[PDB]
Order: sequence, then structure tokens, then C-alpha cells
Amino acid sequence: VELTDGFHVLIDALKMNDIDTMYGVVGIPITNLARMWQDDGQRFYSFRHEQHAGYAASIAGYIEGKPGVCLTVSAPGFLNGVTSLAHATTNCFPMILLSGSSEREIVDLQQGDYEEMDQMNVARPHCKASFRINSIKDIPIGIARAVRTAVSGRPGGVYVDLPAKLFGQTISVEEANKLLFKPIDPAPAQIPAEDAIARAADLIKNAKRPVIMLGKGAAYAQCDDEIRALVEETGIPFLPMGMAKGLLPDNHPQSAAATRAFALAQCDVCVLIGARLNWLMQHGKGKTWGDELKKYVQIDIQANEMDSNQPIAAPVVGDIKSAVSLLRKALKGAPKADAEWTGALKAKVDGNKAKLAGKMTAETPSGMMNYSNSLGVVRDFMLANPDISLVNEGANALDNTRMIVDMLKPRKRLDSGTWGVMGIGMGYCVAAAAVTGKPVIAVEGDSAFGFSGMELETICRYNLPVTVIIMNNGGIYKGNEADPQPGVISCTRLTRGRYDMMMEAFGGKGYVANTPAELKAALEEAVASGKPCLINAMIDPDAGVE
Amino acid sequence: VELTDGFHVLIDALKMNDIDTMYGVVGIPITNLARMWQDDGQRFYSFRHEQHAGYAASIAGYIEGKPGVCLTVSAPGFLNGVTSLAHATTNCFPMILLSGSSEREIVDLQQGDYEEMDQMNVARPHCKASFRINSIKDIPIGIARAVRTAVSGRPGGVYVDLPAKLFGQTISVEEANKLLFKPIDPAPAQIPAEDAIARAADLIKNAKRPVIMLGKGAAYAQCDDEIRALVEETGIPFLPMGMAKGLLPDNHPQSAAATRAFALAQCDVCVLIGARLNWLMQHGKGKTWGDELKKYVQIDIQANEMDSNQPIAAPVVGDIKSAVSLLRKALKGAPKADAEWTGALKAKVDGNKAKLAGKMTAETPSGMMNYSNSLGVVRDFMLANPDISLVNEGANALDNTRMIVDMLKPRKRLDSGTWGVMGIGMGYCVAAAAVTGKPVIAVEGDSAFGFSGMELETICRYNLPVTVIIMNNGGIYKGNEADPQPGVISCTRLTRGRYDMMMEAFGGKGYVANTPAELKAALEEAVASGKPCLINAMIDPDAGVE
Amino acid sequence: VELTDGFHVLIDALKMNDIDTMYGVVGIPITNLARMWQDDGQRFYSFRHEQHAGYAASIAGYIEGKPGVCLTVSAPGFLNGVTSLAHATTNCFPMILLSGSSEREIVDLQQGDYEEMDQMNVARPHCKASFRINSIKDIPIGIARAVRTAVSGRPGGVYVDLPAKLFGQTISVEEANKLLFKPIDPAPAQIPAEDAIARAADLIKNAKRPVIMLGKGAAYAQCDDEIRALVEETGIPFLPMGMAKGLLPDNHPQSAAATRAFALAQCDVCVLIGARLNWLMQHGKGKTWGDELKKYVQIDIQANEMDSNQPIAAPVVGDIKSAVSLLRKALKGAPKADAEWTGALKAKVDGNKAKLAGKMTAETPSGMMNYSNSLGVVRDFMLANPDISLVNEGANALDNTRMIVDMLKPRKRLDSGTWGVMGIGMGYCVAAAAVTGKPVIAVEGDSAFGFSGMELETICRYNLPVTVIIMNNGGIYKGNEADPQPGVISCTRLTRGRYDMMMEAFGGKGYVANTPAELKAALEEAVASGKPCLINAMIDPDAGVE
Ligand SMILES: Cc1ncc(Cn2c(C)c(CCOP(=O)(O)OP(=O)(O)O)sc2=O)c(N)n1
Ligand SMILES: Cc1ncc(Cn2c(C)c(CCOP(=O)(O)OP(=O)(O)O)sc2=O)c(N)n1
Ligand SMILES: Cc1ncc(Cn2c(C)c(CCOP(=O)(O)OP(=O)(O)O)sc2=O)c(N)n1
Ligand SMILES: Nc1ncnc2c1ncn2[C@@H]1O[C@H](COP(=O)(O)OP(=O)(O)O)[C@@H](O)[C@H]1O
Ligand SMILES: Nc1ncnc2c1ncn2[C@@H]1O[C@H](COP(=O)(O)OP(=O)(O)O)[C@@H](O)[C@H]1O
Ligand SMILES: Nc1ncnc2c1ncn2[C@@H]1O[C@H](COP(=O)(O)OP(=O)(O)O)[C@@H](O)[C@H]1O
Ligand SMILES: [Mg+2]
Ligand SMILES: [Mg+2]
Ligand SMILES: [Mg+2]
Repeated sequence: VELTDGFHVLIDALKMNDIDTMYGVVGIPITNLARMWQDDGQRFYSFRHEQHAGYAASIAGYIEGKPGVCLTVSAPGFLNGVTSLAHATTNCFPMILLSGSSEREIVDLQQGDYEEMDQMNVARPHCKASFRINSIKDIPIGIARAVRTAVSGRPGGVYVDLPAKLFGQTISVEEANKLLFKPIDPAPAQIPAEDAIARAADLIKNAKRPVIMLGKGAAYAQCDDEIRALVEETGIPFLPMGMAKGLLPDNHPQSAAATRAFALAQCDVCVLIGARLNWLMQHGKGKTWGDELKKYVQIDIQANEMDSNQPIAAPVVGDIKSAVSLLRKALKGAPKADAEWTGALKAKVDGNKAKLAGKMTAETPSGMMNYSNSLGVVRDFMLANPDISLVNEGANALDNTRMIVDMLKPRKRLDSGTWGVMGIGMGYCVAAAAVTGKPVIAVEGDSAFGFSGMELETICRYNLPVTVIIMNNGGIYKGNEADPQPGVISCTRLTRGRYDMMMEAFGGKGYVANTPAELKAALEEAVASGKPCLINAMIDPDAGVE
Repeated sequence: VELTDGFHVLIDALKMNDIDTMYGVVGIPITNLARMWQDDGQRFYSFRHEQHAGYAASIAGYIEGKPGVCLTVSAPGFLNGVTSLAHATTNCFPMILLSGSSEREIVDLQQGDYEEMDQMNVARPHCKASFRINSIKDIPIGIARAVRTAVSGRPGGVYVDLPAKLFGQTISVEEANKLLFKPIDPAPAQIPAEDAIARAADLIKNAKRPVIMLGKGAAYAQCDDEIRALVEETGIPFLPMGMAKGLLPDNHPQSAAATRAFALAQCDVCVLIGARLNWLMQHGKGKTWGDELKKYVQIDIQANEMDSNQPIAAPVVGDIKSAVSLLRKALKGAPKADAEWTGALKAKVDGNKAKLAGKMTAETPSGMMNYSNSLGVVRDFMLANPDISLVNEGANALDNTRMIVDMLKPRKRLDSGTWGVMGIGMGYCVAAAAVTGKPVIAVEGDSAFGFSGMELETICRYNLPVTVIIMNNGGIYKGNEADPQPGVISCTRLTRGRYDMMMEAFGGKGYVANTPAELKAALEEAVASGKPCLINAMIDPDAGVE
Repeated sequence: VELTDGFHVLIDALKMNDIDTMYGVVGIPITNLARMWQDDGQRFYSFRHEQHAGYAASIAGYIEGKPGVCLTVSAPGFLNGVTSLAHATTNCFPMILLSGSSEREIVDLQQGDYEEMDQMNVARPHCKASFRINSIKDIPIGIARAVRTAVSGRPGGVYVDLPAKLFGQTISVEEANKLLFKPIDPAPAQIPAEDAIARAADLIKNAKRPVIMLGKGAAYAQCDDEIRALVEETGIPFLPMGMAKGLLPDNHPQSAAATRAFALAQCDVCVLIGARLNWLMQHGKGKTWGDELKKYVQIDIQANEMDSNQPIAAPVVGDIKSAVSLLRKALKGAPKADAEWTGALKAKVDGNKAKLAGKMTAETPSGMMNYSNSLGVVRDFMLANPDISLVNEGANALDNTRMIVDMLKPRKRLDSGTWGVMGIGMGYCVAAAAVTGKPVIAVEGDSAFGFSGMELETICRYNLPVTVIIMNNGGIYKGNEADPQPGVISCTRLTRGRYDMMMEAFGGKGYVANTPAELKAALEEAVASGKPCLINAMIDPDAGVE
């Protein structure tokens, strides 16, 4: 007798799968879905462009271990969001893009429907799976397939097409209750066999110059104690990848990060934990590895990732928590790494660390700070306040921040990722604030910032505790490239604008820092105020390198 | 032996195909191509996001008749640009997307190369053709293929992949000069057969209530007088589609735009010229067409476009200039349309315009204008200053502007188009200014603006004569939607921001207009100044509709 | 300096991954690869059409557990092979399709190269992964990637594009030998967590009417005794799917195959082992399941396969051998299934078998046998000669054979599979004979046979011990459909041909069987002879159903 509709069944299916937040932009034909979602008591963050709603979704998935959800309209909105879905998939971040689509009959004949596109098809190369839910009765199963696909195996993006006709369909309330359900164990553990473990243990026990590489896959796994115990019990030196920073504290005694180049070229046994031997690792080839094939151990949940670049002497397939637990049990009681090895690296590290300290104390003209002395301030602040998310992107602004700013806690550093994407900054800030409930600090190149800058309005609209630091050097890499022809500005130039004024235009707080002292003062006040702020840090136009 | 590189051969090939402008964002691996393009005396507009450089290229193609060129980096940059390429293809705008790509060997084995992606195949569904130039000796033929594909037949987007190793290749100048060539007649005329024209002439002579529909395809054709000649000599009323406004002066005596519903519902014969019977026309059925199959004449360059929605009684395939010329000749001497038909429509138009006049005169509280009295100011300005491009996007801001602002010149109005895209705004402004060398006015909803607002900095960087008018009502459709839940802002709400301050943050001029008089004074000074300006028009948060 | 070419490095890489057999068709540009493969002492089976070489490779992968390899030429040859690759992926059979391709430069510009096609991207939707090997130094890693992708996780097809220029490349033997390697543990075990197993144990101990469903995934796993052990120790009745027949002797006391409808409709708990809840099982709903959601246990290596059709109460993800072992241990000591449940089913089976016995005994006119008395002969032969592969395809010829012919050994029955494909017949015969070195019998409908009949010549060319039994009823389903119009043959009709003569045309032995006794004598002599034979069984044109 009593009926319910597509809108409500979808809302119930999402809540059923523990989804309480969605990021997106409204309009035909999903505006009423967002309203009812809010009316129902769940939260919806509206952005100014779908790409950045999608970037927020992708990083929410990385932080929480459950698919971040992005909602968009058809055709052009879908396309904007699919670019972020592709980013999630290459980064192995669980994410679900939900998009409304037009009429099946008109689209299938290419007659020119409103926002016409076979979105399901277009999405295929950018996600793990692309589905379409045509019937109200299939909503629970549909959402279940999406969640399982996004979080199981190698996590990634999933596209779910929602035809406009779906929302208006009806079904008896009694019937709808038989259909709704909660999937059991959507992200199962996958334990490797003992002989696989035994093989890796032996390579490790017999290594002379061993090293452990931690990738963001390890950080994602959320088994920080297992990995920390492994590193300290074996006494092996470790190197963290960009987003693996903080898994163990960056200033940990066993960190060989400060002497990476040397540690890699000299090691004989390299243990890869949730890290791909891709471009970020020079593919295991080149002088960075002393022009020789190392004996690799690799732990990854994706079986065919093994031998993708170089032969892997000890492949260990399964989830990181299960595998590390077994590897520790196999190495229990074995002698720690050789002191001459671990000692020769620490020495190197101390040298570089002392040298870096040398640049951070250097003086500069007002409004002409360089990367070392400006970032040194952020470094000191983060060490004192590690429970804050650090968003970071750019070129000089990225590489230097990764070198200078120490992370003491895991899953706090959120950067450009595998594709070296410019544009994740602001979306990453909304998601980090929304899912952590703690402050966020974003170190942005001024070029990188431009890709998502309008979202400052979103940060202000939701009054998030985000402090955006713009490394304003006036351009890409450098801010002083000469005019190619008299009267024409170089393509790498950017207006050394008042981004602080832009922030205030939407209700935020803005600062302008010309020296390390002003930067520190502004940063401390900004973060403590709990208000959305922007610090326009003036960097020497020539301080950067290409 | 005098040698040359890939960079230069490509630059020469582009120049030979009459390209002298490129829109894009630099970085690995095409920064030097952009640099040398500039050194060579050609112009490159650097944007803050590739999607906008792409929208710029698409409209440049529309306005000029030659493909607009967008240049981007690999993977993520290319993806941002391809969203714009898809928009161009959908609207039939000539465009070429040039993107650098990575190493073939690494990408083909999916080993995790820098910015890895098979861009050539990812672009397939979004363009007319997707090519890749691997050898320096093939650059001349590749660019020629790209250009021809973009402008011939139904114009559209084309993707050209440029692997990094292409640029470094060398070849002797002698051989290079022997390969370089300019295609002959890239966009050839295609003349329809005599019977196709006679079939159309027949339907028109026997029409009791004929009407002409002009689409943007007609405007793109650039045969404004032939079309106007055909219209006047036949005495048949006409209706222009969104961007066809101005093909014939909007205030032309034969225009039935002010009574579209009655004209389309009561007509017996409808002549479509460069216009598709898609969603914009309710697919030629339903209440809007009186519920019966009219006898359609259609002139279009795409043969299989015929019978896509409704049976076409007189299909005329070929380029519009060639078709209209022959049709005009076939109708010379024939009796003009029925005066009792043309008279009834005229009376309807005069009636409705008088009705709109009363609205534009309405008085409103300061900071609370509605869409009639605010846009009435733009209307008057555009009637006095016809030679200005008008960019327009939004919902209420789009519909009301299309209805209120009369265009007196062709190809000046540039809006959301076929896909009703939000985000074309600022990109269109740059290209329009760039290719016309005249002033541009943009009427933007505040939500629409957010999709490309950061590019305001680009507009300032190039000191372009662009005036952006924000229809600030505070949200999507309306800015007063009540909190779905206490303390929770509705997903349709946007901050009623000081966009004027954002503009001034980059060196532009900002204004706030609370009344029609202030808007008028502001608009007149902004356009006259010839500098980058933004007018924050304060609209009643409850004036628009859903 | 001793050099080597692409041909040889590839040959070595294949041999290193334990491949010693290839199925294909030669021509430009891979004729010499096949030649040298043979010179090297490896075997190559040349077929009359690539599609059949591909089906051969797919079943070789199923039977052995290592990818079957198919070799083809460019464009059209590759397309014929990819249809088979799609079939392998759908059925989860490990397979690698190696195809030569043309010139990158010409194809990438779509200039009309010899056999032009971007084969790598055309194969995308039909396989787990599509790679291309452009450099000789990458052959070792490429083949390793292909093999791992094919056998790990859910087994499937993989495409490897080999551009013509690959083979001509040279490299020193020293370096070549330094690159060649054999992957470690390509198909790793994946063990499920303790709670996943306990959840399953729980449902089974509380079941009042349990049933086990064995799919071909279980058979492919090759852990026949573990499965049989779990079945006997639990006393739970089982039902095998098409190719799972023989995993446990079909005449095993606990089999409920002879009363499937009642077992599936009346069960309360259903344990799926390497079997999907797809169309073959009515998607776990409707009349066949009594119209209620049973409590499903599922063991599968593909995590996102769970909840694909119906909610899975106890999902157990991991490889079947590892899962069944742990489950068996978790159930040891538990009470066997309800005797009043197992007893009722048994009585149903004995009843129906007796009923089938009477049919097989039925007498028929010469040249007009039905499906029972003809297949009853095959049944008896297969019970006496269990170690023979049985290929089977058709409609009535498939359904009746599946029901009548009992299999006593595992992985012997090879049929149409998941897609109900006609045309697997003759290809399966070649591979089965090739990898088993034992006799093969094929029960083919006459229509099904036509899809691969020309390969009879291939079977004769290699003097393989294959006996093909044609169920000659004269058409699709039936061979007596009346002329739709006078003198016009019905589209379901086929000539009641002398297929025996076709076989003898290529040197094979042909027989015609008009009665069960003649079929019996013919079958016994054909198999015993060990030569290629075909038996033309004359079936009543009106015996089958629609
Ligand atoms: C979407 C996209 N577009 C373009 C690029 C190319 N690119 C761009 C545009 C960079 C910006 C460098 O400028 P910045 O202001 O961010 O930093 P520094 O000046 O501090 O180096 S770094 C880089 O690789 C990219 N990575 N992603
Ligand atoms: C890329 C994209 N995303 C979302 C939409 C949905 N949408 C959106 C977000 C509109 C904006 C309406 O708000 P506005 O401020 O632009 O105008 P008014 O308030 O004046 O109506 S109109 C519309 O169809 C779209 N067309 N394109
Ligand atoms: C490649 C392909 N084409 C067509 C079909 C359709 N089809 C066809 C053509 C069948 C043949 C039935 O005739 P038969 O002679 O093989 O068997 P019976 O007459 O003994 O039933 S069964 C069936 O589903 C198919 N399954 N696969
Ligand atoms: N829970 C998990 N257990 C094991 N491996 C995982 C898990 N989650 C993700 N992975 C793997 O982590 C790896 C991360 O690699 P990558 O993104 O390159 O990290 P990085 O850029 O820091 O080196 C991927 O191969 C992914 O399959
Ligand atoms: N030169 C030309 N001659 C004839 N037809 C053309 C020419 N250029 C473009 N066209 C056609 O113009 C049509 C434009 O349709 P559309 O974009 O729907 O316009 P609108 O939205 O204004 O109705 C397309 O079908 C395109 O094929
Ligand atoms: N070694 C394995 N361990 C667990 N599951 C496997 C293994 N190999 C294959 N599978 C699974 O076997 C299943 C077979 O399903 P299907 O082909 O539908 O069989 P059937 O048609 O006999 O029911 C697939 O879901 C596949 O993932
Ligand atoms: Mg910069
Ligand atoms: Mg608005
Ligand atoms: Mg038949």
C-alpha cells in the first residue's frame, strides 16, 4: 500500500554502506537527491566545479579506507568528475562517482538528448568498473557492487550511472525492505602463503646492506604498529615515499631519507612495501640504483604488479597487515642489520641535515624569501603540531616541502600523487577538514593553486579550519623569465597578485608575509583561530629552479 | 649540414596552416615548444587550468572558421583539455588539442611512466579523429590531417598526440623544407543536387504557415547576407537559436522570436538551417509542435543528421552557403508568405515586447534588482554598442539574457551551447578578445562563474578589454533556499561574495551595482576604459526560478 | 660480439615460462617465428582459421593451469583470434594471444598501412590486460607480465601486440642472457581470514537442508580430493555445473544432480564453490530457488564477485584449495547433514535414473534414433573408458549429453561454457588431444559442428586420436521445420549430410550409424584405433525440442 521511490531507496542504500558524506555540484537531474540527502541528516559539500568535489572524494577515501562519494549531473558535469576518478584509480584510492544521466532511448540513438553521452562507456578507461542502475529494485545490489569494487583488491575508482528515470520509479515500502542489505566484509584480508614469506625472510636475513621502501599503500593499509615493529626489530634503514612520510616519524633514527640517493645505489636487498617500482623510483633502473639489479622483496595486494619493471626475487602477494605480521613472525630473533651499514647512512644523514639547517637560517631581503628559510618555519610548526593535515603541490613548492617539512604522524601529508597532478589542493583541504575535524595547512605553488583556487569560496562557505600558504614567486618554476618579444610576457609568468585579498572577498582572513618572522606569526595565529585563512608568502622570483 | 629539430618543424607546420595563436598551460614536456613559439613571434596565452584554454580554443574556432589550438602536458593536463575537446565536437566547433605524451615503450607495458596514459585512445570518444605523430618527417602530414579533419564535413575536435621524443629529433633543413606544405582547400564547398533544392522549393511554395529556424551552424557558415536575402525575398518569419541571434538583427521586422511557442506550434512547414532537431527544439514533437509531424526542410553538411529525430520531407545536404544560394534562386519570383500569417505573428511580437518593456521599467529595492530591470540596462547598452562580444552562461542569467539582450551583429553571442555547459565563461572571454581585438562583456550567473573564475587573473595578465557582470543572487537558481536542517546551509546556496574584490586582487577594476542606474554607469565606464573589469550586480535572492 | 635477434629472445622467454606449444595460423608478419619455434624443438599446431586455434589455446589453459598460447597475423587474423580471447576471459581460462602488428608510424596516422589496426586498443574489452612489446630488451618483462596477468587472481585472457620491427632487432647474447628470467610463483595462493571461514562453518552447522554447488572454477583449481573430502565428511549433497561434472564421480552416492530442481528449490543453505550465481543458476532467484533468498556461502578468488546477484551471507575470498582446506578443518567433528534430507534426495535420484534407464532402452526405426537411446551408448562407453576427454556442444545434443553421460574423472568434460558458444568443438579436440596425449570423443550437434567443421582437416593433419560424433537430426533443434513458403527451406534446416565422407576426404575414417548397436560398434572401433574418426549418427529429425 505504502510506497517509496528511487531517491529514498538510494539514500537508504548509501547509508546502509556507511556513507554519510557526499561531495559535488547540483543541477539537472540530481538536485533533489542532494536536498533529500541533507533533509535526511547526512552532509553534502557543494563545490564550485565537479573536478574538485571529485578530488575531495578521492582523498577522503585514502584517509578513511572507505570510498569517498562524488555526485554530479550528466555529460559535462560527469566529465569534470571523471578526471578525478581517473586520478583516484591511478593512485589506488577508493572512490565512487555517482552521476545522473539522460534518457536511455534518446542517447542510444544519438538523437541529441539534454547533456547527451554514454557516460557508462566513457568512464571505462578511468575506473576499475563502470555500472548503471536502471531499476529501483537493483539499487541495493548496485551500490553493494560499487563499494566492494572500490575497496577490495587494489582500491580504486568506480563509476555508477544513474538514469534520470530511476529517481521517479516507485516500490512498496515492504518490498524495498526485503531488498536493502549490508554487504559482509567488503574489504577482505588476503593472507600470503608461508613459503612466500619464508622466501622473503631468507633474502632479508642474508642481506648485507638492506633497506625498506615505504609507499602510500603501506600508509593506506592502516597497520602502523606492524610496520614500525618490523623496522625497529630488524634494525633495517627505511625510506618513505612522498605520502608515506609520517608512517614512521620522519626524524626516526633509522630514516635514510636524508641520504636516499646513496642508500639506493649501495643497497643489495630492497624491501618494497606498498610501493610501486615506477617512475618515482626510476623503474629500478639507472645510476640511482648503481646500475645493477637489486634483490627485491615486494609486498602488494595486486598479484600481477610483480615483475612489472624488474624481476622480484621475493614476491609476497596479500594485504600489507597480514603479510607484515607473518614476516615479523618469520624474522623473530634474527640478528639486526649490520652496524657499519646503518652507521654509514646515519652519518650521511646527519651531514645533510646539518647542511639544510644552514640554509633555513640564511637571511633574505624583505619580500624575497627563498624556499629553505620560508619552509623552515612550516617545518618547525609541524614538528610542534603534528596532528594537522598537510596539503602540498607545485614544483619547487612541492620538492622542497617534501624535503624540509617533517611528518610525525601517518596519513597527514596529502600531495600530487602518482600523476604529479596540479589541482588537488583545495578539494583535498575540504575533504581533510571534513573527515578529520582537525586543522589543515596547504603549501601551494602559485601556479598549482590556480588550478583549484575558486574553491576558496567553498572553504569559506563551510567555515573550515584551513590555512592556505601560497608560495608566491610570480610564476611557474621562476617568476622572472624575460619577455620573449618586446611587449609579450613569457608563458611561465603569473601575476604576483594579492591572493590574500581574494580570500577576504569570500569572508576569509588574509595575510601577507615578507619575512620568516611575519610568516611564523601569521601561521600561528591562523591555525589557532580555527578560521579559513590564506597567507600570501612572498618568494624571491629567482629563488626557484626548473 | 644545416639541421633543424622537431620543435621547429612543428612550429613551421602550424604557421603554414595559418595558426598564429595557441592557448594552454606549460610544463613537462612541452614548455620549450611554447617558449620557441613565442620567440618566433607567435602568441601563446597561458591559463590557470587547461580546461579553460580548451574552451578558448573551441570558440576561437567558431568565430574564425579555422581550428583553435590548445596545448597541454601529459596525462592530467591532457585530460583537463580533452573535456573541452569533447565540448567542441558536440557543438561542431573546429579545434585541435596538442598534448605531449610520455615514453611509448613504458606506457605500452603499463609500467608506471611519468604521467602515464594512452592519450590517443582515451581521446577517441571525444573527437572526430585521434592521431599520434612519432616521426619528425611526419609532422607536416600530421598537422595537415588534423586541420582538414577539424574544418571539413561537420567541423569538430581533433586530438594530436606528441610523444616527448618527437621534439628532440633532427633532420636537415633541405629535407625539412621539402616536406613542409600547405593543404589546398581544407574546407571545400559541397553543393547539393538540383532535385534536393527543388523538393525544398516545392514545400515552401505550398506552405500556408512557414517558418525558418536559424541555428549556430548557419552563423558559423558566414554567409549572413545570403541567409538574410532568402528570408526577406520569401517574406517567411524566422526564429534564431541561442547563438544564431544576430545572424539577422534581432530587431529585424520578420523575427518571430518574441512568440516562439505560437510560431512553432502553428507552423505547417519548418525550414531548419544549420540547426539540429535535438533537445533544444524538443526533438520536433510534443506540445511545442502542436502534436503533429510538420513538413521539415533541413539544410546541413552532415548527411546522416537527416531523419535523426523526425522524418525530413526535404533534406538538403551540403554546405549552407552553397545550399541557400541555390534555394534562393529556385524561389525567386515566388509569392511572399501569407500576410495573414506574418501579420498575426507580428501582432504577437509587438504585444510581448511591450509586455517585456513594462517589466524592465519596474522599480526595485537597492541591492535587490530582478532579472528584467538589471538586464534591461545591458539590452540598451548592446543596442548602442553592437560590435562587442557577449559571453553568457547560467540558468536564470542565461534564459533571461537570451530573451532580453538583442544582438545586432553575427557571431557575437557566445553561450553554454549544446551541452548547457557551465564553465565556458572566462575562456570564451579570452579568445573573443584575442581574435576580435574588440571589447567583450560577459553576463554570468554567480554559480556558472565559479567554474572558471580563477581565469580572471589570466584576463588581467593580458590586460584584455573584458567586462564581467556577475548576476549575484547568492546561489544556484535562487540564493534563499532555507537550511535543510538547523545550522546547515542548503546545497544550492553560495556566498554573496565581493567578486569585485577578487578582480582587484589581480590588478583589475571592480564595481558593485545595487541599482540599474549604478549598473549602467558602471558598464559604460568599464567598457569604455578598455581594461579588465568586473561588475558585481546585486540581484534579489528570490528573483530567479527553479 | 655474439648477437641474437627478437625472434630468439621471444622464443627463449616463452620457453622460460614453460611454454612449449603454440596454436595458430601463419603469414605476414609472423611466419618465421612459427618456423624457428619449430626448429627449436617446440610444437606449433597450424589451424584453418585463427578462431579455432584460439579456442584450442583457451581450453589448454583450463586443463593445464598455465596459459595456452595462440599466435596470429595482423588486423583480420588478430580479430579472428580475439573472439576466442574474449571467450577465455568470460570463462576465466588462462590464455595469451600473441599477434603481429604493423608500422606504428603509419597506423598512428591512420594512413592505410598493410593490415592496419590499433590491435592493442581493440583487444581492451576482451581481456584482463592488453600490452605491446616495442623493444627487444623488454621481451622478458613483457612475457612475464602476460603470464602473471593470465594465471593470477581470476584467470583470463591477455593480449600481447608484437610489431613487425620487434623481430628484426638485435642485442648481444650476454645482455640478452642477463635480461631473461623466470617469474617466481606466478599464481600465488591467497588464504582467507579465520573469521571468513568461521562465518561459513556457522551457516553450514545450522543448515537444515544444505547443498553444495561445484562450478568449473573448482575443477580448474585441481584440488579434487580436498573438495571430495569436504563433501563426504559433511555428508552434504552436491550438484555439479556443466564442466564440474567428474570433479567427484558423477555416480558418487552424495550427488543430487538427478533432482536439481527439488534440491535447489528446497535447500535452505547453498554453498557455491568456484561457481557464479549467474544465468546458469537463474541468478539465485525465481521459481528455481523456491522464491526466497537462501543463505549463500561462496568461495571465490575474485572479491568483487560477492553480492553480484544475491546477498552473500558468508563470503570466503581466496584460492579454493586454501579455502576448502581451512573450511574442512573448521567443520571436523561436526554432525553430518540431516539423514531425512539426504534420504529424500537420494530417493528422488534413484527414481529419476530408473526413469532415464527406460528411455535409453527404447527402440527406434533405423536411421531415426532419439537422444536417449543414442547417447545411452556413449554413456556406457564413458563408464568403461573414464580417461577420455569429452567435447560437447549443441542444443538438444548438449543438454541431453550433460544429463545422460556420466563423467568419472575431472576436467574431462569440455563444453560451450558461460557464453553457450557454438564453435568450440574442433579446437577443443585438438588441444585436449595435444595436452593429454589420450583419446578424445566429441558429441556435436550438426549445427554446432558447422561453426568449426573445416578443422577436421587439422585433426587429420596431426593424426590425433579424436572421434567426432555428429548428432545428425538435420537442423537447429529439429530438422523437420516445414517450408515457410512453398519451395522455400526453413532457416532452421540443414542438409542431412554425409559428414563421414567429409572426414574421409582428408584421410580420416568415416562411419554411419543408423542404430544404437551400429553406433556402439563404431564408437568402440574408432576410439580403439587411435586415429582420426567421425561417426555420422542419424537422429530422428523430430526428436529434439525448441
Ligand atoms: C593538471 C596539470 N597541468 C600541468 C602540469 C605541469 N606542471 C605545472 C603547471 C607546474 C607548476 C609549477 O609552478 P608552481 O608555482 O606550482 O611552483 P614553483 O614555482 O614553486 O616551482 S609543475 C608541473 O609539472 C601538471 N603537473 N598537472
Ligand atoms: C559542468 C556543469 N555542471 C553542472 C551543471 C548544472 N547547472 C548549474 C550548476 C547551473 C547554475 C545555475 O546557477 P547560476 O548562478 O549560474 O544562475 P541563476 O542563479 O542566475 O539561475 S545551471 C545548470 O544546468 C551544468 N550545466 N554544467
Ligand atoms: C556463435 C553462436 N552462434 C549462434 C548461437 C545460437 N545457437 C545455435 C545455432 C545452436 C545450434 C542448435 O543446433 P544443433 O544442431 O547444434 O543441436 P540440436 O539440433 O541437437 O539441438 S544452440 C544456440 O544457442 C550460439 N549459441 N553461438
Ligand atoms: N591494503 C593493501 N595491502 C597491500 N597492498 C596494497 C594495499 N593497498 C594498496 N596496496 C598497493 O599499494 C601500492 C601503492 O603504490 P604507489 O601508489 O606507487 O605508492 P608510492 O607512490 O608511495 O610508491 C599499490 O601497488 C597498491 O596495489
Ligand atoms: N558550413 C555548414 N554547412 C551546412 N551545415 C553546417 C555547416 N557547418 C555546420 N553545419 C551544421 O550546423 C548544425 C548546427 O546544429 P546545432 O549545433 O544544434 O545548432 P543550434 O544549437 O543553434 O540549433 C550541425 O548539424 C552542423 O552539421
Ligand atoms: N583457484 C581459484 N580459487 C577460487 N576461485 C577461483 C579459482 N579459479 C577460478 N575461480 C573462480 O571460479 C569461478 C567460476 O565461475 P563459472 O565460470 O561461472 O563456473 P560455472 O559456470 O561452472 O558455475 C569464477 O568466479 C572464478 O573467479
Ligand atoms: Mg610558482
Ligand atoms: Mg545564481
Ligand atoms: Mg541439429
